Order: sequence, then structure tokens, then C-alpha cells
Amino acid sequence: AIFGELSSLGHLFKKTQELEILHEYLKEVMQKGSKANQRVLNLATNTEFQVPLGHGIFSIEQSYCLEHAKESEKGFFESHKKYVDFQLIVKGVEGAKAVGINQAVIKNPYDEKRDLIVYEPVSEASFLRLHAGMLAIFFENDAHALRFYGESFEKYREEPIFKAVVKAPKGLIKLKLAA
Amino acid sequence: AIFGELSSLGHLFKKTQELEILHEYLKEVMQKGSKANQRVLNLATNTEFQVPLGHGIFSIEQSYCLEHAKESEKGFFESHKKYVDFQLIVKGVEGAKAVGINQAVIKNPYDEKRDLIVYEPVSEASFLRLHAGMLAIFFENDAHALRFYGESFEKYREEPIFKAVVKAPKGLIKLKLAAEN
Ligand SMILES: [Zn+2]
Ligand SMILES: [Zn+2]
Repeated sequence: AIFGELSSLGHLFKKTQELEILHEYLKEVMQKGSKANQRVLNLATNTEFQVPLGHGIFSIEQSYCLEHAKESEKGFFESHKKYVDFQLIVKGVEGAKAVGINQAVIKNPYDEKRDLIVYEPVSEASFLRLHAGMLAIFFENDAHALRFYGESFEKYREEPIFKAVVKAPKGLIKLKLAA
Repeated sequence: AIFGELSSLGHLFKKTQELEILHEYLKEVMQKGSKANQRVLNLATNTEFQVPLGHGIFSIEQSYCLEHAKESEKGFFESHKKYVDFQLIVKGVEGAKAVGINQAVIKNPYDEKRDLIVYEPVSEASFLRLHAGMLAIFFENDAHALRFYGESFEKYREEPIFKAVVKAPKGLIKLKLAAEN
């Protein structure tokens, strides 16, 4: 898994044509007052909206309240095969747990239509505190569970967060420490 | 920051001889009975040992007990400029906190001699639970603090962990998501 500020991770998206619209989209969604930003912040709670980005890439814009205490056995632990997740928090704070799929127990085997494997919870997993402007990238080996709150951002149990989950085909996204 | 199982992250170390050399060391240290593995596991507690790997790359092999409760304001929060950290846990479990340098308050400005910026603690930062075989990679934008314990691995307060922090010159490391088009 990768995580960090979108504004520090721009170099990840340069010099590739397929990624160009995507990077533009991530920046637009974060820009206060932009069309994409206004659209995302106008989402009714517990709804989503899909935006096509070309080359098999699309964004799932969503808003919801946090559900699970970080110190609990709750949460929906999942991983994917076709797609890499680019999770961008637009407003609010979200807790994410992440663990390697080889450390997790499969509950529901891969469902191709939903591009989804479901795991038993791993409560003690790494915990990412994703505030607005932070990007978390989850690959095939990253089991992840979202919608956690911690004591410092408990208000988002009743005040919705806003985010985009960009799905990009893994065939396009090949993480390397070299170009 | 990047984190994951070393055995799931092999694809990262492709297409340069220098990354290949780095990867070879990381794998050797995890292999029970290897020269590097024995060297790391024989360290006395609270000591470290430096191993040059070529190309300006070197490993700081270390052993120590965990010091700070995760729910505390303790911890030495730092970032670097010249080097990228490859932190590999060889035995035990370690908690690491990581936060973007833009959310941290500078305490000690950059010291070029030691390649170090020191920050005020960010106790609520993301928390990485690094068990044996896990790798955390910290780049210049990643402020990080080590030696945390959580309740699920509190035994390493009294029993030492073993790890390597491999320092790679920034010029060797270019994080990319796709081929350049
Ligand atoms: Zn996902
Ligand atoms: Zn460091």
C-alpha cells in the first residue's frame, strides 16, 4: 500500500498519457469551487456517482458517515484483482485499516462481477488516518477496510465525509522504484 | 510512504542493478541461516551495525526493545533528504508512526551532516504495525517515528526486536506508477 498527500505524490502521475486525465481529475476534485469539487460536496449522504476517466479508469465519488470504532472487530475487509484503488479524501477524515492478503483469512472467495474478495476482520492491522487531501493506494496484495473513526475525528460519525475512490486497471498501474 | 510484505513487494526492485543489489540484501537478511540473517540476530540489545552494500547504499542493522506506547506523545519524529529508508523487520513486531512533513511542525531544521529534520510529535499519525517480513519505505515527504508498541505485541517491550534500516541515495529511487509514455 501507498499513502501520502496528493500534493506530494504528483510525480507518480507524470509522463504517462493514460494517467493524465486521472491526475487532472484528482487535482480538480481537491480545488475548492471547481465543478468536480462542487459535485462531490453536493452528494447526498450514502450516495455515489461514477465519473469515466478513459483507459478503463473511473471514479466513484461518495459520501457517508463513519461506522466502525478503530478499537473494534468490525469493518468490511476486502481486496480486488482487476483494479487498483486510489482513495482520495476530499472533505473530512477517514480511518482505513490495511493488511497483506496473505495474513488475512478469506470469507468470500473472489467475485469477478464485483471484483471483490472478502476477508475476516484483522482488528490490529495498520491504521491509516486519511484527512482531506490524502491519497491511499491499495493494490491486489492490500486487504483494506474503510469507514473507521478514531477519538480525534469522531464527529464524522454524524457529519458525512466526502471522497473519491478511483478504480484503475492493474494492467496500467505497475508500481516500480525505477522508470 | 509504502508498506507491505517484502515477499509481496519484489516487483518494486526491478530494472536497475542498484535496486537489484538492495533487494538481494533484503531477501538475504530474511533468510534463516544466511550470513546476513545470523549477523542481525546475533546483535546485542541497543546496538547497531553498518554494512556497506555499494552504490552509496548501506544498511544499519539494529536490535532494541520497544519504548513508546502507541497512545503516547513519545517518539522521535524525523525525515530525511539525501536518503530513502527501507525499514525491514527481521524478527519481532514494531509500531511506526508516519505523517506528511507538511502536517508536522519542525523542531530542528535540516542538519545536512546527519541528513535529519526533527519534528514535534504527531501522536495521532497513521500507525503501521510492522511484523517480521514487512517493509516500510519512507521518502522525503514521510516524517516517521519508530519504537512503538501496541497492546497486541507488548511483549517486545522486554524482548528485543531485530531489523535493518537500509539507506539508499535518493538518486537511485524513482517511484513510478506506470511506464513513461
Ligand atoms: Zn477497495
Ligand atoms: Zn528514517
